[PDB]
Amino acid sequence: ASTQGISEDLYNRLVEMATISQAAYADLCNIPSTIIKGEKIYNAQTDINGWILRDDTSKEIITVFRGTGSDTNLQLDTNYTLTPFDTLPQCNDCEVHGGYYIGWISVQDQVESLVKQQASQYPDYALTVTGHSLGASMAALTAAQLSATYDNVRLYTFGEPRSGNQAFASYMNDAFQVSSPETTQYFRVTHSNDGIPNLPPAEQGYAHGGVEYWSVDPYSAQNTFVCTGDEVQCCEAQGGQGVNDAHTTYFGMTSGACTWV
Ligand SMILES: *[C@@H]1O[C@H](CO)[C@@H](O)[C@H](O)[C@H]1NC(C)=O
Ligand SMILES: COc1cc(/C=C/C(=O)O)ccc1O
Ligand SMILES: COc1cc(/C=C/C(=O)O)ccc1O
Repeated sequence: ASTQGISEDLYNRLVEMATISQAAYADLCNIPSTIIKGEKIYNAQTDINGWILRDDTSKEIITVFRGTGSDTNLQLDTNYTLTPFDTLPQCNDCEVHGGYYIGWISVQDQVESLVKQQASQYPDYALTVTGHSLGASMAALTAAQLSATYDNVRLYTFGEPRSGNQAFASYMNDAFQVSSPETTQYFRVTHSNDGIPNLPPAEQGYAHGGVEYWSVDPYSAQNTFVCTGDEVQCCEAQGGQGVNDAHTTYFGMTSGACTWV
């Protein structure tokens, strides 16, 4: 289906996670007041940047990754070789985008130790992972690993590439209850004709998982669509090309601009 309209509560949640993702490009400018900032995640070889955060009000530990912000990150973006996802031996025949797998391995020990430290102290909190574009694929690989280790794992992505093959997409669909929009814990958000959700091309053995939430302009709850099933539809049907204007700006927030309250 491609169903018009979402609730005000869900729209507010998508805008909150988009704000965190776009603020990750400018040292977390103007993130919600309900959030305590924890340790920085960083690797010098890959230039992967992220943070661990905590929202006591909503009882969640949030991990965010920045998208592309350097020449080194652009090199990762264009390594389209599929690589076995050996992080999860139980993910049968799962393969991931080769550049993003290097990025994930380069920060894995930091992410896992910092998440363990928070989860051990707040064992009833949910774990949420988010990011934009390259940061969205970093979030997907991270959330897959956490889902095998913890309860109540959630994933909000914005302008996400195809992160791996169909086996990886179906593992995520099962682990995140994607079979209904009423149960999903994986919200794969897209905007208008963003070109990045069309890369790598599906013909190279790549696939998306999750429920797609497609924001059409002008943006609002009533002009966001819920997209499920195998038909080409929503953002992917628009056939946008590459890094374009729609890619940069989600719910009126441009990466790193700090124009939000
Ligand atoms: C692409 O990434 C994979 C790991 O996921 C790596 O083994 C391979 O050598 C990379 N390709 C290049 C050209 O660096
Ligand atoms: C998956 O393919 C690509 C992804 C990006 C990501 C851009 C960003 O994080 O801004 C750029 C070029 C690509 O070919
Ligand atoms: C030009 O102004 C508008 C256009 C739309 C169109 C919605 C769509 O076709 O999906 C919605 C609200 C507006 O204020």
